[PDB]
Amino acid sequence: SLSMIKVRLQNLFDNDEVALLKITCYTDKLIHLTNALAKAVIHTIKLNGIVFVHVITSSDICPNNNIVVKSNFTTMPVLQNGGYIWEMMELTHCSQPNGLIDDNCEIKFSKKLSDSTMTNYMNQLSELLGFDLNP
Ligand SMILES: [Cl-]
Ligand SMILES: [Cl-]
Repeated sequence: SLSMIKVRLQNLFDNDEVALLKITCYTDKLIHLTNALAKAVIHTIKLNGIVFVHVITSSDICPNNNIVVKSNFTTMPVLQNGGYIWEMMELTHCSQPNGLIDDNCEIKFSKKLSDSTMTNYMNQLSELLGFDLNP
């Protein structure tokens, strides 16, 4: 009853920096996870061993954080402490969802903010980076 997804990512401020996000969830929740990620901005925070992955989605259903059974975040190179925003380059559904995964990050789902200050921030950032964060 478990499914596994891996998402390949590249840093919008430095395309040489890449990351892999692996998530396991119950198969009946998989559709909510993929729909959420399809309409999502990916923002991460790192302070030493503590890593937070923010999935900020414009999907109709923003899933509950409890749909994640395990999550792993690995980067190349190893990143300095700080905050990051990522482009999703690839999404893969994996055979053998029960395989080993080192649980080393916390996933936080939230809804995109309709507030005009945040909208203006996301639109100007989109123009700076040449990538539409608010399509
Ligand atoms: Cl949707
Ligand atoms: Cl602003």
